[PDB]
Amino acid sequence: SNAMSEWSRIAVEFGEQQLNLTELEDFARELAYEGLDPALIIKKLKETGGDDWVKDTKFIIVFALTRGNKIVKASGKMSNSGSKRLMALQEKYGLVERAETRLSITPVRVAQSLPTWTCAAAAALKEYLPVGPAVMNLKVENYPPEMMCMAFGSLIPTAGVSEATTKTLMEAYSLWQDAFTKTINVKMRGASKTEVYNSFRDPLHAAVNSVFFPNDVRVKWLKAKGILGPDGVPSRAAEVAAAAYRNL
Amino acid sequence: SNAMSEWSRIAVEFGEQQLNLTELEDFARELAYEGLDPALIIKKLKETGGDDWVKDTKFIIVFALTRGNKIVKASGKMSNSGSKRLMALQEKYGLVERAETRLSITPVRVAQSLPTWTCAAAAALKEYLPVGPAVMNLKVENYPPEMMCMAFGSLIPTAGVSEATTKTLMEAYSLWQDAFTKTINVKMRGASKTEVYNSFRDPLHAAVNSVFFPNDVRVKWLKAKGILGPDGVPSRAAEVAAAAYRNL
Amino acid sequence: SNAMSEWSRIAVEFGEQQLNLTELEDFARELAYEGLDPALIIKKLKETGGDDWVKDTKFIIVFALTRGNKIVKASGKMSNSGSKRLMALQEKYGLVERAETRLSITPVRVAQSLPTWTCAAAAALKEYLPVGPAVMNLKVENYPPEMMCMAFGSLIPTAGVSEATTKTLMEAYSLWQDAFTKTINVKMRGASKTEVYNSFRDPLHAAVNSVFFPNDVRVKWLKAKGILGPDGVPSRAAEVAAAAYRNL
Amino acid sequence: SNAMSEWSRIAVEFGEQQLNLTELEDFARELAYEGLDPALIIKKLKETGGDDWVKDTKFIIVFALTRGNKIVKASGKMSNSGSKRLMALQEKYGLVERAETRLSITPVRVAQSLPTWTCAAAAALKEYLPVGPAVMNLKVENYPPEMMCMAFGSLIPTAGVSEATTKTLMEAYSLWQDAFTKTINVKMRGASKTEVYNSFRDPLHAAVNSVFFPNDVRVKWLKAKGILGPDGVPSRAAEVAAAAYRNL
Amino acid sequence: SNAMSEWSRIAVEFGEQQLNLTELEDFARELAYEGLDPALIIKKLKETGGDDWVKDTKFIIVFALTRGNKIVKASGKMSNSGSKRLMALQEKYGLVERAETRLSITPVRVAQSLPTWTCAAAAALKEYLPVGPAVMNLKVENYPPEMMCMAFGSLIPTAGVSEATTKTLMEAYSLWQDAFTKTINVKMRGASKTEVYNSFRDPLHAAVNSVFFPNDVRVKWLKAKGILGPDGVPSRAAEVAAAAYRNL
Amino acid sequence: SNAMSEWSRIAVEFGEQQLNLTELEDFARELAYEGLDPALIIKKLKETGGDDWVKDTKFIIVFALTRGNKIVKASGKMSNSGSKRLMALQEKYGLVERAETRLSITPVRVAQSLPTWTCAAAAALKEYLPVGPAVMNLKVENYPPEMMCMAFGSLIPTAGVSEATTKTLMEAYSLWQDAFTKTINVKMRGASKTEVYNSFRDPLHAAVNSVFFPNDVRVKWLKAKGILGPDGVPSRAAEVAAAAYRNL
Repeated sequence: SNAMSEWSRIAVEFGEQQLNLTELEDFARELAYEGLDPALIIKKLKETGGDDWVKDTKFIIVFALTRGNKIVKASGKMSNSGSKRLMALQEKYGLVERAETRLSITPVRVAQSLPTWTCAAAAALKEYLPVGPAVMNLKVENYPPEMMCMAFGSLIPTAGVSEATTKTLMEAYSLWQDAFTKTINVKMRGASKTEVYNSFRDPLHAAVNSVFFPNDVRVKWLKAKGILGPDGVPSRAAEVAAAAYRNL
Repeated sequence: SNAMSEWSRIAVEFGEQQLNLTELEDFARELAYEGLDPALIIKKLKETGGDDWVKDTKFIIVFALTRGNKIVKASGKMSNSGSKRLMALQEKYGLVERAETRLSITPVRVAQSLPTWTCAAAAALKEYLPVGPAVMNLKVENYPPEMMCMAFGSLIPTAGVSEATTKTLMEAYSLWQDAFTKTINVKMRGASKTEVYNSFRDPLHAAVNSVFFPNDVRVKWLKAKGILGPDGVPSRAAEVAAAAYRNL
Repeated sequence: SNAMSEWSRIAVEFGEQQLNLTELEDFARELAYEGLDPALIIKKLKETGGDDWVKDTKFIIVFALTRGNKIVKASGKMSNSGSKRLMALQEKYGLVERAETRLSITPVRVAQSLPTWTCAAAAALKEYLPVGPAVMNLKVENYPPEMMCMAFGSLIPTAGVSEATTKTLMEAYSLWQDAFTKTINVKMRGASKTEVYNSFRDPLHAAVNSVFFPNDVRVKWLKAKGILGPDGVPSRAAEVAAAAYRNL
Repeated sequence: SNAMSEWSRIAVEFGEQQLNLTELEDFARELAYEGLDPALIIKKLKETGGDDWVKDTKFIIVFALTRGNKIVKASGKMSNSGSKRLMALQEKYGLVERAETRLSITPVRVAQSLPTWTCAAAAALKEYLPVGPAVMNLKVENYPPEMMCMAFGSLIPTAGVSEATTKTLMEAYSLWQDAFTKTINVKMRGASKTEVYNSFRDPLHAAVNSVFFPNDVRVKWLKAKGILGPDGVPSRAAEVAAAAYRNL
Repeated sequence: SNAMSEWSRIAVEFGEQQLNLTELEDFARELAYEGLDPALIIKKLKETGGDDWVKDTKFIIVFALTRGNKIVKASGKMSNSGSKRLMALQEKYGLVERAETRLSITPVRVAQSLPTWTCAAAAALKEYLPVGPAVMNLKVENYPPEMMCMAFGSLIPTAGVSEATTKTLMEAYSLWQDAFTKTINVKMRGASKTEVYNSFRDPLHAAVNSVFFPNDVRVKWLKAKGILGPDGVPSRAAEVAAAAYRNL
Repeated sequence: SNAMSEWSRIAVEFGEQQLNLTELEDFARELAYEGLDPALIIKKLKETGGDDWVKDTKFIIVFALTRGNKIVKASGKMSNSGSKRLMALQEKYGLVERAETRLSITPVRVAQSLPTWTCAAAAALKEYLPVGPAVMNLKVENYPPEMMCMAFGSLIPTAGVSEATTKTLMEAYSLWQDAFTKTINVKMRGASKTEVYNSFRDPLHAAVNSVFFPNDVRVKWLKAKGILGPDGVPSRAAEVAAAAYRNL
């Protein structure tokens, strides 16, 4: 209430405004990290593939699960049948190895757009994953195999479970992400826990906060897989995994 | 009083002059670190924006709070709606990503020019901040959410509170600045506490010493938020935060 | 079961499909790491060499066992007789020093294509190996000399033995691979156990999972060499080696 | 006294000469490190400035005390009034940022040429110094504020005090120099105590050994400031500071 | 005995062949590391030098023993007489500083081609060696001076002594090689024991395995020097040296 | 005595020759490290300088003692009188900053050519030396000031004293050389004791082994300075210094 300049007064009165929380949360969601647009990816696949899109997509996802995004490098070190088919799919769908643009269709983006399929496939193919049971068995007992892939973050619910459940599932999953990031990213070779976490913090939060894949389907699927119990809280293995990550 | 040359005598007599403290403090304030001119920023926004400037500014501040200054990089990884609006605002206001000049309007400069609004918005949007409750909860209990942003330094008062209060508030805030600097600045990756502090010492002191945002408004606002008690000393959470930083 | 968009519904229904495990394992095998095609190598050798191919191949394998892949560098530091013959063989078979392509015939690829011969030859020539009994005797007692070469991975069976046996043999062999990788690869100079393992994980798993060299021949050969006992479990030396690697 | 060659004999007889100590000390003083010529600096200032030189010089010194030598960089981050005046002074006096030549007028050289004024001004402006009471209060209690600047070395006497007093004052001052060197010089980031000392050893000894600023004026000034007691030995704070540096 | 493809069968039958050990050891010797051809060196020296070759060779060997291979660099820092003669010898014999080719005559190659002379000369000139008694006296007592040079490896016998004796002599010698490698090779500056050993493993084994210098002459010479006792086992000093290397 | 080839026999018989020790020591001295030719330096100085050469040389030596070899860099930071005279001397004698050639006259080479004068001058000017009593007083008590310079090595005798005395004097001197090397050579910044020793081992041994400056003059001078006692063994201070270096 002391005398001030007209520019100071503007700053002061600006800050006396009430916050419009609905509007501020809209803005914050529009400006938040987004790693991919799953509806865009699926639309591109289906429109290009027609009646072959489902079978084609499954093959691309197995590649993403087991070899990642590096199409050319990987195709040089794989069976002839696998390489021929992967190269043909790349030409057919315009697959690329890096997400340069919203339009970029990478194998990992395809996997993340269909997360319930991808994570079931990961569990089924757990013996083929670069970071799978062998690695996780050294860290804890009974790491959920559905968590051993880049798509599991999209299946962690925010609605229909407690915030403690959400946090625990994120931590349990971080145990795999931490390991996968370190094995596959050479820039993380000497990084601290906090540094490797920050390399996947934004993509993980974006996957969890996404509205594309409905929370109720996530909860029901996690219950069916036993990752959540019938009461909607994490299984013992999930709690052990989460504890292991917090302790890391 | 021994014989000396005429040049030595000049140096000696120069040093026998009394100091004009009023004049010396004027000089020292004119020459001190200044990071931005808030009146200049607000004038530019209001003159360009007219009756849209307030709503536009709020959106720019949410961006600054949650994504920082990197307009192009961030716009590549966000919703279409957010990116379209941010790009349009950049063209409209001439927003830039680095403070090259007094005239450079960066998103962070906009936030710092309206600090009471920005810090209230930060608390409201604390779950969206890159360095927010999750990080600070690992360090101490109940870190004030209003301190979780680049603008809080401007709200630390020098008049109307004790110097011990000023120092405590600076230390409590440094706990967040230290963390934020380390997460966002890769050059600080292996830096000591003292090195990361020195990266923000001058901007912080300049914010605290600024005459643009009146001290009495700062005190009243900190009391309203509970960061200061009714007696004008820091809350327990502020003291705990400050202790944690001194101990770091 | 809540209302959702048509793109969300597609993702949801995609994930409600049953997995075709036979088809998914086919895909995963086609896309898995493959380091070489042994039938291709042998066909090239035999078609080029005719009735000289066997004797020629044995000489190339001794080179691979004792000097590795670096044809030019090694030929500069060896007897005249050895160098002359190696250079002539290189011209004759189109030998190269790096596996650039499926077609690239490297000395190590030749050795790996004939693994029972190569590993018997390694044991016979153990005093000539760069990483042989002297190195392994410092780590454990009685390291199997047949394991002291790049081809042993192809002789670890997956069928006809328990999975515990397979795992133990892989670990026992890793003790040599770990040492060999460190001595020969300068990029691994400061690498952790996990980092050097990951440098040979994919080639090792590919050798073990290969269908080219029949599992029943592997089991019978390991029994004949005493690496497996008559009951089909690993010898004591193999168990000690495996324990040493786990403990490393 | 054994037979030797005529060249050996010359070397031997050269070394049998008596030393002319007066002449040798003259040579050693002429060849010793010199960082600046204060009479030259003052002459340039006064001849250029005329009746404005005193007020102009005081402003340049406040800049040197608080911002150092980096005229352009600092002027980009300061008030408009400060920047305008500093730039005008640079043009007027030919100020430069690095001492390339005896003629180079840097802000720090100006401060060092008028050391009693500069150190009194430093104490008066101690709350504005980049390395001031906050930093020194963490190291010891009651660090003399007159020592918190680049000019204090010129005020350490060699005549009129004991050599133990001279040494103690140099050590007490080194405590600040050590800290200032580390904060401002990034090349010293990982340097040992001995390495950072050697970065200022020659300039410090040259300041102490300079004949420009008379020893008797130094002693009298240090007594007036309480840095020396009436008996001409260092105050308790000086002894504590010196002990802290020796212990560092 | 299960059905397999014709390419698999070829690999299987290839491995059922008996090994021809005589032939395999011939191949392994032809392909083994060879560092130099001593007969070639001696032939070149004698044919170029005629009746001056012996005296010339002795001078070249003293250079190799005391200064190594760096002819130009060393000649810049030595007496005029030494430099003039060394340069003339270089022109006369085509001496070079690096073994680029079988034909390259380096000073060290000359020394290694005449190893009994070289090692006797090393002992005689032990006070002139860069790595001599001063260095070795810090490691153990009574290090054999004949071992203090690059040629001693050629005098370690494989026939006429036990394999334990051969191994002990190699280890005793490695104590000097380890030290010499570290002092002269700057790339080994931070290398581990194993890394510096691997830098000389192949040259050392090649020297020991060479058939050029007869084993019976080696044994007799080592007995004459007391490095072997009359029973053909290593002296106490050799055992102490070997123990010191194993313990290093 | 077994049958061998004619080239082997030549190598064997070469090694059966008796050593001519007088001739071998001549060769080893001619080929040994030599850092400078003092007679050449003195001849150049005297022939150029005529009757001014003595006074000129003394000035150059004071420069070498206090500032080293860096003529241009040092002249930029010294009194006008000193710089003018040094530059004139450089032109007059063709002084250079690096010993590129036998002919190169560096200030340090001049000092080393007249070592008894230089070391007496060093003691006289000990308060002006970059590495003097202040540094050495931290290491031991009463370090001989005559040892605080680059020329002292030339005054360590090999004849007229015991070898234990020679060794002790070398070690005592190494304590200063070690310190001086570390302060002045930035490449030695993280070097081990052994690495910094090896940087001056050859120059030191060459100075001690030089025949230019007669041993009897050295002994007599060290006795006159008290570095040797009347019995020709090192003073207590020398023994303490030597012990300190061995312990370093």
